[PDB]
Amino acid sequence: AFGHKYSEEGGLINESLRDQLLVTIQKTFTYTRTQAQHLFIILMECMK
Amino acid sequence: LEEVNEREHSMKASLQTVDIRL
Repeated sequence: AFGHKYSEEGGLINESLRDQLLVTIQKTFTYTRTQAQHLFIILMECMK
Repeated sequence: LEEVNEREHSMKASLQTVDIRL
């Protein structure tokens, strides 16, 4: 939900959310940026 | 109240990012 509106042109997400996403992941999923990253990649890649 | 809902969603995101920085 947060990835789709904070997306602009698909796989081009501004750092403001590149982290905001990573952090919500790092928070909601409690995934240390390590875990969060893999996810950030999948979300951006998929949501792209 | 819809404007309250949108603004408080932004306030929670800013507070969460501030906690991660701290």
